[PDB]
Amino acid sequence: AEHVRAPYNGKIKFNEDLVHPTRTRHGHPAFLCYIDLSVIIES
Amino acid sequence: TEDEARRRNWIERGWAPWEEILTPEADFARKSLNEGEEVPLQSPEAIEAFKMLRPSYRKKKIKEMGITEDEWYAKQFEIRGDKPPPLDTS
Amino acid sequence: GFELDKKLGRPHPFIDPTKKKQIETTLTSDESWWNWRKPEKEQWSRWQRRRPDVETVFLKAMAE
Amino acid sequence: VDYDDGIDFPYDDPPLVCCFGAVQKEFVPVVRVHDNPMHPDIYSQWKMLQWDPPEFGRAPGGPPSNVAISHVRLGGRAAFMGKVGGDDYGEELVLMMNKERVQTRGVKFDEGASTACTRVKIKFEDGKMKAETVKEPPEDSLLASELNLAVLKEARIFHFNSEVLTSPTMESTLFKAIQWSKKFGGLIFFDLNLPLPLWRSRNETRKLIKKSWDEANIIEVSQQELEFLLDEEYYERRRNYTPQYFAEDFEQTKNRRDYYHYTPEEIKPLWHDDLKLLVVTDGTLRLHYYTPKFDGVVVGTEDVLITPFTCDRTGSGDAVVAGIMRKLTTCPEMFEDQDVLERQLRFAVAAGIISQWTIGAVRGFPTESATQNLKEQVYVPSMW
Amino acid sequence: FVREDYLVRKLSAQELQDLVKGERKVPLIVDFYATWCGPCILMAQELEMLAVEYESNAMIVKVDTDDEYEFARDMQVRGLPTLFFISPDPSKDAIRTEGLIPLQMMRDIIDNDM
Repeated sequence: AEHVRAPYNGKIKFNEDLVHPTRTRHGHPAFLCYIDLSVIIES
Repeated sequence: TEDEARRRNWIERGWAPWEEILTPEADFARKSLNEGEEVPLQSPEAIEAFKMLRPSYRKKKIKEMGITEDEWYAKQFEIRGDKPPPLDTS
Repeated sequence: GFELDKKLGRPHPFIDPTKKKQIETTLTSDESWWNWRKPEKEQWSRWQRRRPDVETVFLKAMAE
Repeated sequence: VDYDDGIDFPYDDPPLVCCFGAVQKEFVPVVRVHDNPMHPDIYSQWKMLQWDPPEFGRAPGGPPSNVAISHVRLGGRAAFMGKVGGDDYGEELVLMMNKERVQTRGVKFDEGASTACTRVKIKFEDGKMKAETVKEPPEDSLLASELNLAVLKEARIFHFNSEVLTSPTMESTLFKAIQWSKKFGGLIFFDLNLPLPLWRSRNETRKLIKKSWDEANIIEVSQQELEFLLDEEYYERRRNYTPQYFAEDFEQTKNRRDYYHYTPEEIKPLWHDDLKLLVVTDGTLRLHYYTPKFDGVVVGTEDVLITPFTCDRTGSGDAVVAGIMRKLTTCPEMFEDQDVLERQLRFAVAAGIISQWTIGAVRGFPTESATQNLKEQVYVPSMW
Repeated sequence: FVREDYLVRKLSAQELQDLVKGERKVPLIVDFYATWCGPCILMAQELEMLAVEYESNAMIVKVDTDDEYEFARDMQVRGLPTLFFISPDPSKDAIRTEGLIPLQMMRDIIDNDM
């Protein structure tokens, strides 16, 4: 398992309608991604 | 069987299905763990519970329903299940 | 000022103050999940103080 | 009274404080009866009463010299006013105060007196052995003509204990010194530290301490001292109360230790017009403060179990009082700002905490750097 | 067969009264202490050493203030540790010392005042 870490301080910008809500093995709400999602950090 | 065991619990052990007023987190935990460990939630109740995790969404929903927040909180404490027949005190 | 101190290596901010923008407004803990909410009260950490070292003392002396 | 003394000077920083009374080694004055004694001979068990102390001895105070030494170690300037004999022990005490950089220019020597020695005669009144004082010790025999008016002029806080009230000579000298100090603009700090005789009865002690109580701008008492002075049985009953059927709130269900904060209406009998700050200390755990404008409590802590073999609570109250004076002399806004007052009282809490980690009062007094480090370690950064 | 580890004896108020009333040949040193008092441990060790030094030329006793609180208050005890040096001559007056005084100070008092 590889962890993507934020490379800058900023504001996360992505559309939540392209991802499917799930529940992590740690009990947290999360979004499952099956596409080539693009996430914007406004640093 | 699971019809006489419930009756025996009620009679001999005081069981009753009292309403559990849950927070959005506990409600989401109950509704979402019924599907799987890490799966795309499909049951509409689980999707709604996921949406209710943010109180802003709940405020927008209740604004759409045109009711204030106070009695929506009071709406939580409603007795679920069937109601007993009314009393005819003769 | 800038664009010359950066060229020559003279002391200058890493980010130009003029070419700098704020980070707008983020979630207010009312449109956020429970696991991403800032705790109401500050939490004791045992890492709340910055570790002393030689570099900090020498940098403060050189700034003086 | 009539004129001034010496030569006026701008005076160096930090502002000087004066500690008035007897200079003694150790000698905790507050003594009561405890119901959990250890072995009468095996003193290696007596450390168990240092981590499970009697409530009156949770943060014991001592002689004013302890407060002076602690105040100097915390970065302040202090002077001691009192008398010692001209023998070896008096010179040893003065040397101890000098090595701690406490000003001993206010110390008066008596060549004909034995330091810390009292002449008594033993009598057998009504079938019980008793004693009466023949010649008071030199620490109780400071005269108003032996005062040091330069010290009383420079000092910004005048500190004394109720042990001087057990001696008439020291009582008269104390009141003359208070007059001189108030003339020059100093503040009067009454640190009660009731000795063994003054726990006999409430009304007698109230009458004995009323004048000095009314002559004080700052007063520090322990929880036990305050409750003895107001009503011991009422608060004892209040602590023992338990609801019969259900608690009135969720927090009452936890059976936590009682940290009752006295209302200013309850403090009203002991309040007067010149009182700027009253501090009630439940050891280092709680610091209840009362001002004419506001009141509150500073939550503290303690851990003597972190070092079970070196912990000793002697001198902790002296460290708390010294920290209070250290922050008062350099932060005048404490008397008027509540947030600043609590932030500065956390410093005294830390100073009292460190002082419990060492055997010996003088030996274990913390420095300003260590106290500030512990304060920043214990509290979250927003409470600094 | 096994020697006792402590030579300083603990006495009651009544026993101390009887000791003071009776004929005394050597100086009597009375110690007031409490087990909850931190300084009393060092005083206890110092008085054990003093008792070792003065084998039969002095009498060292101790009174617990948690058992004789009223007796201690009557004897003009204002704190702990407190020592009373009682001379064998009834005409002379006893000496009360307050604080953790040095062992040499105790020796001087016993030699030149009792």
